[PDB]
Parts: sequence; C-alpha cells; structure tokens
Amino acid sequence: INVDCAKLKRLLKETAFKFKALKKVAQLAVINSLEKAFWNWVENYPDEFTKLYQIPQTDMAECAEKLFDLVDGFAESTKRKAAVWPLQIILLILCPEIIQDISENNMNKKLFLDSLRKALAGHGGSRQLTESAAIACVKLCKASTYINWEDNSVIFLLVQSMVVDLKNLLFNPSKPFSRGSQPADVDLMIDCLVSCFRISPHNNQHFKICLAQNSPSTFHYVLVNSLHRIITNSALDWWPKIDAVYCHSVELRNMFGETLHKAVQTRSYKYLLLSMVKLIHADPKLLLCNPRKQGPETQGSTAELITGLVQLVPQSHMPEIAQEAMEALLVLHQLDSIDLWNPDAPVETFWEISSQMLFYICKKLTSHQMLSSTEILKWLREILICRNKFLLKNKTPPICRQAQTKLEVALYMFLWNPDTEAVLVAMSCFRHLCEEADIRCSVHNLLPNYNTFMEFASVSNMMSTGRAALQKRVMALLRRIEHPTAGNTEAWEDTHAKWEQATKLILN
Repeated sequence: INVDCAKLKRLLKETAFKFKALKKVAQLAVINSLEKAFWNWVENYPDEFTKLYQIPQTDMAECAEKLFDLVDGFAESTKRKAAVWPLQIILLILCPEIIQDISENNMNKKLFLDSLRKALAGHGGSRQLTESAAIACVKLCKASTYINWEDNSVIFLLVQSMVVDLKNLLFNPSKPFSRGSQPADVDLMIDCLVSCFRISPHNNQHFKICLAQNSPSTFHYVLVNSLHRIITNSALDWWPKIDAVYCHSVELRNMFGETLHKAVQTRSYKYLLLSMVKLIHADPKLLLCNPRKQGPETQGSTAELITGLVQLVPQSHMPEIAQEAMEALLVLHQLDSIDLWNPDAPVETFWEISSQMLFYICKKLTSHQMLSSTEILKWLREILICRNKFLLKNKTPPICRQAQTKLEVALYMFLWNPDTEAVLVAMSCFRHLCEEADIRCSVHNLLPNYNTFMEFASVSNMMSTGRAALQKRVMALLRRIEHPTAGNTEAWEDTHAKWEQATKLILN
C-alpha cells in the first residue's frame, strides 16, 4: 500500500499500541511488512525524509522506541534476533538525535549496535547472525544515500561501509561463501555496490575488484546489472552519475569480446551476455565513449562491436538474446548515436559498417530459411529508414552496390515465401528501397523498374486477403517489370537452384 509520513505515524502508532501480546509467528510477518513499507515511503516521497534530518519529528521516534523495546524482548538472542536486526536498524535511522547520543536507558541500543559491528566482521557467532548483520548494514547504506550531507550517520556510514567487514564479506575475489540457498544474493550484492558507488563516485577500488579478468564472472554479472540500474533508476542520488564511469570503459568492450567468444561455444555466460547486450540497448555511449581504437584502422573497435552483435542475430540457439541484439543494433542506428561511432569522419566508417552489416544479413538470410526470418525482415524495414535519414542529414560504392544488390535478392526471394507476413513486409519495404534511390538523386537510371516499385507500395497497402489472391497480384506485378538487373537475374538463378533441389526432393 501507499504510505506517507503521517500515514506511517498512524501505522506504527496503531501497531505499537496493539503490539502487546501478539502472536510471535504473526509478529514475524508483521515485522516483514513493517520493513517493506518503509522503502515505499522512501521511494515515493523524495524530500520528506530530507526534512526528517532537518526538523526532527520526535513523535515518530517516541512511537518507534516502544516497538524497539518489545521486538528486542522478542529476540531472546535466538534465531529470531536475526529477524529483529533489519527493521531494527531502520528504526535507529528514524531517530536522528539518539545516533549522536549512542556515540541512560539508551544503553540497550548499544547491546545490538556494537554487536552489529561485532557481527559485521564475522567475529565468532554463527553464519546466520553474520548474514543478517550484512543484510542490515546493506539496508543501512541503501537508506543513508538519501541523506544530503547532514553528516549525522554519513560518518557512521563511512565507518561501516569502506570497512572490509562490509566489503571483504561481499566483494571478496575468493571465498564467496555468501549463503547456501542462493550462490550469491545478487540483489544484496547490487544494492551494496550501487550504494557504494553513489556515496563515493570517484573511488574506484570496488569497480576494479570486479572488472578484473581473473575475478569470477559472477562479480561481472553483478557489475553489469549495477550499471544498468544506474542507467535506469535516476533522480534519486541524483548528484552521482555515469559520467565518471565513462572513462572506465576499455575493459567493458574487452569483456564483451571474451564473453562473446565463450558464448559462441558453467552456463551463466548466456545470462551475462544477455545482461550486457541489454545494457548496450540501455546506453549506447558507454562501450564506445572510450579511447577510440576504431581510430586505428587495423581493426575498428566500434566496427568490431557491431560485428560481434551481428554474429548473434541469425543464431536460434539463444533466441531471446537475438531479440535484444536486434533491438540494440536498432538503437545504435539512431540519428544521434551513429555520430558517436567515429569522432572524426563518421560518414565513411558508418556507411562501410552499415553496408557490411546488410551484406552479412542478406547473405545469411538468403542462405537458408529460419524461424525468426519474418521478424528479421521487419527489422530490415527500420534499418533502411534510419540510413535514409542519414543521407538526408548528410546532404561511393567500394562495397555498397554489392550489399545493395544482395538486398533486393533477399526481397525477391521472400516474394515467394509461404508465410503471408513476409510477403507483405518485403512488398512494403520495396518502397523504402526506391525512396532511398530517390534521395540519392529524375531519370532514375540508377534504379530501373521504379514505377513497378511504387506499384509494389500500392499493392502492399490496399488489402490483406488469403494467400492465393495476393499470389496472383504478385505474379502480375512480377510480369509487369521489363528492365533486367543483376539482382533480378541472380535471384532468378538462386530460385531456380532451389527449385531443382526441391523437385528432386519431392520426386524422391
């Protein structure tokens, strides 16, 4: 439920005065709800928590102390004590004066708080107390990033955060004993890392310990997920940002290379690659706002990245990854992002890599029939539009006419495709091809059969019916063309070869 500050006071007051003698197993779920609602109160209301640290409403603390006392009595230092500790911590955050006071009756708070530090180093005790202390401290760090430099617990934050009692339990390159139910609570991990970044942006040890190659790739998954979170969940901790992260980038475009090489051939590499391609979808600049090794021409870095993406779209072993690779390659082709592909002379490198990408796509597409093919075909539509705009925003075929002809080879070869959708999409995107030829220039000697292509646009956008009637319409418009082309002839020969194998197969 939604909970505001006065509403929170009402909730905790009501639960407080009736919180006597309630059932312990009932009180466990009560404590869990009391934990959960506080975060919603944090997230929806931006600055009311800020106000708490300027004008202390002592009524909230007075209400919270009774809950403190009964829950502390409820522990008896048992396993239940663990379930005390997270909500227990939140409470202290809700008493700004007793934090300075704790560092007569307030001595009771000391008997967990120092004990908290005593359990934060994992000194003695059990694993359960250690884990619960870690969860509580992570929630503490997550809370205190909403404070704006009042320094009440920011000094206490610096005490318990950059201590290895927080780090070396979680960010330890070896001994990841974290828990047994899950290999590592990546939500716990991500909250600790993200909070530590948004406290000290220019500190870089915690980035370094996970971006190491000899570091286990679980840390790498944590890092890429955390970067996606920083990309998305903005406006809170608004003063840190990814701009300091921009420079620390070369090992990312490297790590993409090694992980892609592994994913060509445990099993979590798939999830890790999925996360990285999702991040590339999230922000284009990060992998390429870098020292441009694309500038060196022996192997262009941005070109290498694009080819590494393109190697994934035809493969159906990892179909969902193909869906976001699809999307990411679409996003890189945006009007702003392509300028980032090369700081200097972006036009040549952009056109070369776009021509190479269409060549590889059309060759692999005409090579064989795949299940995703129609979707891939739809993708080509958008790709064409973007590069069309590019030339219009700009106003040479070493390879461009080769991939150009290989495009309409695929268009004609899908004009016979059994599925209706592929026929509609190809017969639609013929207009994009002819409109590109229009933007190139009149006489249209560069592209013959132009009026037939406009007629393809019309026959695309009258009507949708059964397969047979559109087949006759396609037959008629194919009959109506008159000027031979290399692409037409090549498509005919390829279809003839396919027909020979098909008929030989059918007869036997």
